[PDB]
Amino acid sequence: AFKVNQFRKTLRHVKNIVLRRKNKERSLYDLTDKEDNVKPKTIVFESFGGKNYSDSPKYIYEYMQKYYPNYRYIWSFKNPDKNVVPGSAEKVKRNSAEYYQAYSEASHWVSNARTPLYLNKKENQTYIQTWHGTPLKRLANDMKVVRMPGTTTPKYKRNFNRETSRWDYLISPNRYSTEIFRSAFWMDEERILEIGYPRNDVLVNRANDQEYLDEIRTHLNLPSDKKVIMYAPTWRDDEFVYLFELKIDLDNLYKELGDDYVILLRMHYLISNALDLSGYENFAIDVSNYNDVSELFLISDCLITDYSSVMFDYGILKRPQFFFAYDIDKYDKGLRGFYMNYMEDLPGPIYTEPYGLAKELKNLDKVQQQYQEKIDAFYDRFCSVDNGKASQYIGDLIHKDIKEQLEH
Amino acid sequence: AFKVNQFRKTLRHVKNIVLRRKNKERSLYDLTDKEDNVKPKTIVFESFGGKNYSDSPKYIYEYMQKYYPNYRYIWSFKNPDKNVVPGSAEKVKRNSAEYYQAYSEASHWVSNARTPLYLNKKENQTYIQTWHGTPLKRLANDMKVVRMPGTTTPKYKRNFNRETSRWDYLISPNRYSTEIFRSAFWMDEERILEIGYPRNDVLVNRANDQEYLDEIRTHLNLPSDKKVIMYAPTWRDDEFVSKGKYLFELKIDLDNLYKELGDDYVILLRMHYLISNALDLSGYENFAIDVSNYNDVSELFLISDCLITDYSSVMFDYGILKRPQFFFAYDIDKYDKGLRGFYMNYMEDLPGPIYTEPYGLAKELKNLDKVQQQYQEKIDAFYDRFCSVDNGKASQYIGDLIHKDIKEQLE
Amino acid sequence: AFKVNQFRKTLRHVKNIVLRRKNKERSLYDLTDKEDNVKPKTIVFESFGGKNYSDSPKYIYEYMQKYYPNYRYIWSFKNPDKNVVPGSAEKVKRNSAEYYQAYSEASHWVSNARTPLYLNKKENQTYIQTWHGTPLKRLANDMKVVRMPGTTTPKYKRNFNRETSRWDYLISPNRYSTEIFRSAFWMDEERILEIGYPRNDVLVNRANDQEYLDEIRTHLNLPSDKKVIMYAPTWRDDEFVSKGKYLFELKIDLDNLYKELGDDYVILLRMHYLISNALDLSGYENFAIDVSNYNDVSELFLISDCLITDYSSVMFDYGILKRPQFFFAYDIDKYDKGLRGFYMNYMEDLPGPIYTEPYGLAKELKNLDKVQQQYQEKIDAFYDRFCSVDNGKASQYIGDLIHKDIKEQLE
Amino acid sequence: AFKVNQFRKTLRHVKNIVLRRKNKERSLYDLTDKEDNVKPKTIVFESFGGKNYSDSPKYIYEYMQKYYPNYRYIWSFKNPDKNVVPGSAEKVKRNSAEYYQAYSEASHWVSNARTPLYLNKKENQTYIQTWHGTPLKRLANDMKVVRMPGTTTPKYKRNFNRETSRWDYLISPNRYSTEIFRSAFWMDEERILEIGYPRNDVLVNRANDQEYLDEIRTHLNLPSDKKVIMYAPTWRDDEFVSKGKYLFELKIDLDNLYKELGDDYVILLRMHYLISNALDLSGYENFAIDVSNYNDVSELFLISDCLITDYSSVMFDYGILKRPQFFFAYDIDKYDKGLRGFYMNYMEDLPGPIYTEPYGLAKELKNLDKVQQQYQEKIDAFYDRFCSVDNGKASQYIGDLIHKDIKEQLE
Ligand SMILES: [Cl-]
Ligand SMILES: [Cl-]
Ligand SMILES: [Cl-]
Ligand SMILES: [Cl-]
Ligand SMILES: [Cl-]
Ligand SMILES: [Cl-]
Ligand SMILES: [Cl-]
Ligand SMILES: [Cl-]
Ligand SMILES: [Cl-]
Ligand SMILES: [Cl-]
Ligand SMILES: [Cl-]
Ligand SMILES: [Cl-]
Ligand SMILES: [Cl-]
Ligand SMILES: [Cl-]
Ligand SMILES: [Cl-]
Ligand SMILES: [Cl-]
Ligand SMILES: [Cl-]
Ligand SMILES: [Cl-]
Ligand SMILES: [Cl-]
Ligand SMILES: [Cl-]
Ligand SMILES: [Cl-]
Ligand SMILES: [Cl-]
Ligand SMILES: [Cl-]
Ligand SMILES: [Cl-]
Ligand SMILES: [Cl-]
Ligand SMILES: [Cl-]
Repeated sequence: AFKVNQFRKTLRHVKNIVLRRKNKERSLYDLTDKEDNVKPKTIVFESFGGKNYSDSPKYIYEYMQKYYPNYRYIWSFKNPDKNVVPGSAEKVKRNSAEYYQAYSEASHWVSNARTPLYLNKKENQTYIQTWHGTPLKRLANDMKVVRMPGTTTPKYKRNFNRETSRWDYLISPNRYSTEIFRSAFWMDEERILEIGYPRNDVLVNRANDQEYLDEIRTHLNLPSDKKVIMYAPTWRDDEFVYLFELKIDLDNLYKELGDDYVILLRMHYLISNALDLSGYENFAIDVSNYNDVSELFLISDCLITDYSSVMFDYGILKRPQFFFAYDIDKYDKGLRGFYMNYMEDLPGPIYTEPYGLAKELKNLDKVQQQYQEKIDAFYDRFCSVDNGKASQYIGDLIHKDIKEQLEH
Repeated sequence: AFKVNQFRKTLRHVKNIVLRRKNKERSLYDLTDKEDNVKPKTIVFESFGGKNYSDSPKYIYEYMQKYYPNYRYIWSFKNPDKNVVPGSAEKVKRNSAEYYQAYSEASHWVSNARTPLYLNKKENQTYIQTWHGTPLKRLANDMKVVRMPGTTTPKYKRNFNRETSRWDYLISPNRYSTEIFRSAFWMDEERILEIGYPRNDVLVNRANDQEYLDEIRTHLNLPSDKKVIMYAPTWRDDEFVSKGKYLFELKIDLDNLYKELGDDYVILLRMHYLISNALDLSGYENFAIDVSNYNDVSELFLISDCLITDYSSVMFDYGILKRPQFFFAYDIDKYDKGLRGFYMNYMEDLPGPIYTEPYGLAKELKNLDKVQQQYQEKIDAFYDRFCSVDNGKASQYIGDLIHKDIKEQLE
Repeated sequence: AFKVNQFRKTLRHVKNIVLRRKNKERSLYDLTDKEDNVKPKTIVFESFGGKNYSDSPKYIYEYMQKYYPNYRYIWSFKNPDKNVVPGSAEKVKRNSAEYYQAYSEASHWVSNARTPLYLNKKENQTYIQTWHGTPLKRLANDMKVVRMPGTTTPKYKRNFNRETSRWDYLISPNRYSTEIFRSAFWMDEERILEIGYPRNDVLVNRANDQEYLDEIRTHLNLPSDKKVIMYAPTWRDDEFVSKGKYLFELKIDLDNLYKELGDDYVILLRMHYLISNALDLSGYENFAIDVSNYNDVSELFLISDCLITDYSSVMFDYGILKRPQFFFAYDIDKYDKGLRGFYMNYMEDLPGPIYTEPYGLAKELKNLDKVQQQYQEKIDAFYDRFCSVDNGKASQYIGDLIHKDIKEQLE
Repeated sequence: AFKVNQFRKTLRHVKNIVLRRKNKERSLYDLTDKEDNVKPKTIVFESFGGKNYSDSPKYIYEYMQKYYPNYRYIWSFKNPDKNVVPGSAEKVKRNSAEYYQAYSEASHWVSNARTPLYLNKKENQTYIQTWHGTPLKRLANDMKVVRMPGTTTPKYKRNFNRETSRWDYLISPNRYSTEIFRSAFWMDEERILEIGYPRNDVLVNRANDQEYLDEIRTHLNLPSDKKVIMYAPTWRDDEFVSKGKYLFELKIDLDNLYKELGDDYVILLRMHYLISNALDLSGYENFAIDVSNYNDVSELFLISDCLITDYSSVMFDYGILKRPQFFFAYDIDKYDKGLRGFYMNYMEDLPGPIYTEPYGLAKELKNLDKVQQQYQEKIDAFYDRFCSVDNGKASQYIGDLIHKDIKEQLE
């Protein structure tokens, strides 16, 4: 009856304690984690590996505060002090003793991204994976190569699969996605919940509430008379080398669109602190660090992107979208590296140059009519499922889970 | 579920290993010892905590070598390279990696003294305890005080009890000892084997093997025409003085003995090791022979014409030969006056005279025939009580038990 | 790069953390206890190992509260929520994180009994020992035997020796105590402050404060016209029986006392706590009051017209008042015939008569003044020998000593 | 008192011991490996990771046997029982106690391929790397990508680089390989020994020893009146199918070759091991001889009138003989088209023609003498650029270097 796994965790924990390693917190938790540590009314939330108080976990958590305020709520953050969380939740810092206590104790884990494999998901706890968008580029199991530092394509997939098996529930936005998850994530369909993303709830429920639209606008200090264009290009390793002004030509957009529009730039953080918008105030508004992207969609009159899954979220609003695929050349030529037919059925025009994009923008209603058919077809395939009830569904499922647990 | 006893062991072993402690061998052993390390045909032996190749475990071993070569024999010593073992047995050194293996693998343990409590006797293993004498002085449970340093009487007894509980079998010499052992050792009688001491088999089987008697006599350069007195006093603490550089001459007075008996007798001094290498026998050569470091005490009984002792369990072993015995209790005052710190009534029923002074003793030794005649009935009765059990078949009974035990296992 | 002493502490703490041992608070403390933790203006107090807010630590503290309000005062108790401390002090529970902090952080330890060896008295810190009374019974080095379960006299003295070696200051009531301490506690005279007990201050400064005497008196609900006997016998194992449910009545004879003195006197019974809550005093209301739980014993002396005791260090305290004492040694024969297990000559030089029967004692009490006269000579001798030192200034001496120590550190 | 790295090893060894891992041999070695263990006259040989007794290390060893019979020579093998070693050397099995002793003790390591990074090449030891051939395919540093399971292109390169930094000496066959090694292996020219390969010594010294050419031939049961063609295609992943049971007959068309070359030739097939056990040479007996398992590839060369190959560094060894070579690249079009995945221009500067179909190859073979003359100019250029550096004295150079090293070390 020699417990060989126990013996390994002890050696490791002793090594950590003695060498003064920071992982001592982790090895202790690993030694001592029992099924018995779990309390049914403790729930943990984490989004994007602990960077933010945001999207789907945020809305799940906000719904649960309104209707079930007596459970113990915990949020996990890389830096708790820099994140404001409303309500009763306590914040824990990643990799701190309280972090491990929290995950050891919680009966439910809620998140939208992968959680670390050194955390143990007991048969005793329920891991709810919201994920973070309808896939466009291939991922997980569906990938061909991944020359990603430190890891082989197989060892990376081995690991991804290890994580997904721990997923008890996995939220889905659309049939297309479920079909994809089933393959890509190794998921059994039983475990999939095609209920839409909680983070898209506002896109259905609050799209007309003007007092709310007007709050979002003045918090960003937007001009009262101008329409809002949002630009959210994906990150490209290519363009890293003071950055060369955006490809989309701000100078030109200003001359072309300044009298009618303000444009919201949503860049990667690294592009955001290189961007110098002197000369563009009241026209070009850095919005990279804004906490809630769903609120940005709500106040946005059209959306420019290239190859991001945000197009599917935003498409719920049936507003116009443009695709500035300036580098579409480089991206594989006849790119089947995407799950869907990009050159054909997206809700808007593909421009490879920004100058004709600008003119087109000059009159939105023409575009809205011209791609109405294409917009609707897109709404019907990818958005024909968001009720606006998604936070309620998870929220209620968790409640009902933890009642059965407070009984036998 | 968390296995806490293992975790404690693991921590202990890590500590010893990092700190360069000698007991790392012990903690590795303790950590990994499983009921599965045990091989039925492996048998360990030690006597007197590994001082000797000797006593009852010696004779159990030499029996099994003759009729049971097939098995794996191990002997444990403090210093293996200083001990000669006949036959096939391997010899491990105490506290060494091989010592713990041996004790981990063995299905039988055979010894005559207490084995350490840090060794684990598994439900899997049979611990056979021969012990080492019919008791005279009250031991273990029956003691009243043990002002032994660092330890209290309760804790010393607690430890002794932990030990005897591990004894699967316990050898007994006579009904007297069985009663005593049942009490002092906390023994179940089911577990006591009244068979005699394997180490006293030769006192039954060989008293008259003249050629065997003579090997012994010549090994000790004993002069041919002389009778043989053995003197074996227990150790007295009162007597230790001066770093033990020089001891006052023995109270039995060798000088007087040489004058009185020097022509007819030779005298073998069996002393404690401290007295022995302090003894100066200059001027008593071929009369007084130090025999303290002699391997086999039984062999010395066989060639002895009488025994002189005071308070030792040896009187009980020698009693088998029915020869004369003298009790030189010079210090009997000191010993409590009318002391019942002795299981038997020392004052009434020993097989011989109590002499508090050595000169009367010497005169008596002049005529040995007269002493035999004089105390024959006291000798005969002492034989009937404490020595009427040895068939000289004890070594045999134990060996056959071991062999029968391991046959069952081999299925 | 890793020291062995830390590695040992480190392993122990892992053990306690994972095993959920309650000593986890202690292994953590043993780990992080650095000389740098010491805040010069922090002081800890504890009397009788934290049973109480009382005795000499209490008075050292009350004096410092008045004259040095701005230090961090900490009191340690077994059960802090059942203790009432006046002033600015915060209180900690034994063996809690705060307990260990306080002791790590303090520049000064103040107490009247041995404090645990797992606490670390660093070079940095000053440990002031007040002890708790002039010895009558032999203690520490001076005891001959200590048959106290689980330990040995040598290991008990070793440990006691360890504790006193950490006492930077030791208070002394008299030269007799000093001379005894220099031997019994392995102390240098250089470390003894012969200044008297802080707890005794009130006996010197307040015996004539009638308002104070009135508080104490009306607090106990004592009759107004009646004088006051106090009775405080030492504990005796010989008398504990029946799980302690019902005791045999006091050998002093309350009935007789009640008949003989019940109109002139009231008697305060100060008994061991086990005896106190077994005594049924029904029938003696307003005559014999149980006073065994009273917080403060010096106050009980102040209002007492005489003391009745037997073998107790209290006689040396009460003696400051130069009042009649009596000594009801009813078992005085049991106590060793000519027992020199006392430092003083009990049979002779004590302040009052020895009575073995209660009844002569009763008659004697009838007229206190006559007793004060007969023994005025002896009371004076006793006051000269044991009580002459008390300035009423003891708490001042300690409080100012501490104050002078922390002014230096403040650089 | 305890250093950090020793702790890490210590704990790793605990894990191996308790958990009965085979790697315990290794963890012990890591703990006990001291710069002191080294014995100046102990020298250790391994070739191709221990699969063989063979190429350069063999010849370095055979030379030092003849001339320095009095050193401790050790050879390392995966399975020592299956390898015959001439002379005095003792054998060791990889990952055994003896194996780790050998590398710890040796003042010199001789090898022809990467040795494991868990072995400690001390500042005390000299690690001579001969490697195993002039490159054609890019290696190490110069590889662009390597999607080879279990490792990443950067991790692969770090590990490789870690290993070559351990090389004190590295043998080069030619300047060409030197300009290459310098980059691919991160070498300092100071450490490269351009002497030629010892395995190629016989290519110079014995190309005429008929008694010797004959022994090889009569070992292989080769016909008397027939010339020898050798074929040595590199392994190709593509061609392995169906569990590797039945292969598709060689692309070279053996039936054709028989018809064409039979009455004058015999063809030595040197394939991958996996192909050798798949080839059914039934009915080609005495024409096509499987030579895949033959221990010495240079003996194979010495007796060959020409060599058919495709992409292999053996063309550079054969080149020393200035004999005709053919390049049967039936899949040259698969290989990158115009691939510079090669360090030389294949299409241009090799010593024979490139054929893509085997039928012209065969016709050409029919008249060796026309080919030798028609291509002499190319064969001589090849020999100059790649083969003009072997004096036949490489083995003696490396032997004499080791010797010089260990005369000094002897002090
Ligand atoms: Cl709960
Ligand atoms: Cl923080
Ligand atoms: Cl975004
Ligand atoms: Cl463990
Ligand atoms: Cl076996
Ligand atoms: Cl030895
Ligand atoms: Cl031997
Ligand atoms: Cl003598
Ligand atoms: Cl003996
Ligand atoms: Cl270090
Ligand atoms: Cl140290
Ligand atoms: Cl502890
Ligand atoms: Cl301070
Ligand atoms: Cl102050
Ligand atoms: Cl409390
Ligand atoms: Cl105390
Ligand atoms: Cl201390
Ligand atoms: Cl006292
Ligand atoms: Cl103690
Ligand atoms: Cl005095
Ligand atoms: Cl009473
Ligand atoms: Cl290892
Ligand atoms: Cl050497
Ligand atoms: Cl082998
Ligand atoms: Cl190395
Ligand atoms: Cl070249």
